[PDB]
Amino acid sequence: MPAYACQRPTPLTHHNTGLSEALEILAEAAGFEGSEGRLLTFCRAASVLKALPSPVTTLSQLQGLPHFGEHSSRVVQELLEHGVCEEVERVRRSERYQTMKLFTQIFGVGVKTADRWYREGLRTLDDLREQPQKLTQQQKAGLQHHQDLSTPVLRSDVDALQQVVEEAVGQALPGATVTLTGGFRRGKLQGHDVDFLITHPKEGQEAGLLPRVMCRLQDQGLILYHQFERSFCIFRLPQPGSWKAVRVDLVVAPVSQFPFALLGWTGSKLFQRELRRFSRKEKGLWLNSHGLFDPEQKTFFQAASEEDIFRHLGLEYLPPEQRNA
DNA sequence: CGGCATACG
DNA sequence: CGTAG
DNA sequence: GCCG
Ligand SMILES: Nc1nc2c(ncn2[C@H]2C[C@H](O)[C@@H](COP(=O)(O)OP(=O)(O)OP(=O)(O)O)O2)c(=O)[nH]1
Ligand SMILES: [Mn+2]
Ligand SMILES: [Mn+2]
Ligand SMILES: [Mn+2]
Ligand SMILES: [Mn+2]
Ligand SMILES: [Mn+2]
Ligand SMILES: [Mn+2]
Ligand SMILES: [Mn+2]
Ligand code: NA
Repeated sequence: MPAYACQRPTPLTHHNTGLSEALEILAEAAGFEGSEGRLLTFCRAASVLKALPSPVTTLSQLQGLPHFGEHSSRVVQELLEHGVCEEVERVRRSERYQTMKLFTQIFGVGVKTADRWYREGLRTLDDLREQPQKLTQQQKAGLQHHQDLSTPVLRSDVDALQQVVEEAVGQALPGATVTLTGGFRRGKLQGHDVDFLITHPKEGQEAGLLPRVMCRLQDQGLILYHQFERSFCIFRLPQPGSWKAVRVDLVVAPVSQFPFALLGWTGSKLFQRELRRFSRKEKGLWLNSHGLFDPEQKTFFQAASEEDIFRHLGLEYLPPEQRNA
């Protein structure tokens, strides 16, 4: 088992779901306390289990697996022996964890804001609604739409949103294309938003595109909230005899950068952090969603495909459905 | 021990 | 500060 | 919390 998640296939469904979910609770709790190092180890340990070919049934099977030390091994041991890990259950039921999860789920609220509200004594969404003056416009939108934004986005929703984004993109710039990214590109059947990447085959023609797309979507009455090359939107999506709010992210890249943007925006988040970590620490190359830079020669790699990028980095190619780290 | 992704709004 | 994978 |  290789140490970086970008070195191994990780499918969306696997054979250690319960174990991975438990470790991810501890990772999330570490993030709420600002312990990014511990968050990463617990996330990486969970991801290792997702990549295994069969269920872990005995502690012996963890020996030699990367990212499994005393703490993560004890969590697995308790789940194997008793079906529950006391530390995990204590986190789950804790007021701090439950409130930080609720608050950070709000669009416009991060860990730092959630923590400050927690320390002020705030605990519920109605607590926040009862002091609306200390909210940003983004937070007000996130709070107004929070219930709809809690409802899973389904594949049927994705198909409908793609067609309306394409219509607006087509009037904004004939020939521009729309690619589904994020978790749906990795094969998820549900999600909490929809991610799209927009480009044009003629380098430079994409300049100024996103404002034109947004204006057109807004004139069609489809935009409940928006704030350039990245737009974090709330879209009005039709439903039987009504509609629901859906988070949509729209991103534009020039065609020269499209493979890097497609790779970055297809995720998973952990996969991309691991891929960038591998690039820098193992290969001496700096990777982002615009390109791949050699800081010794002072040059950018050209890529025409995701396959090119994996080759540049000396990694076997993984299709999106195997990037579910 | 230091490091832990790397951006844009 | 928020957001993104 | 774990790795190198
Ligand atoms: N309002 C609300 N937001 C939720 C709820 N559950 C999760 N979220 C939000 C918090 C996270 O920012 C986000 C996670 O969404 P997904 O699991 O679809 O993944 P995400 O789109 O971040 O990445 P992905 O595109 O799959 O790589 O959803 C919920 O019950 N209510
Ligand atoms: Mn410990
Ligand atoms: Mn025991
Ligand atoms: Mn997404
Ligand atoms: Mn998104
Ligand atoms: Mn850019
Ligand atoms: Mn996300
Ligand atoms: Mn520590
Ligand atoms: Na949030």
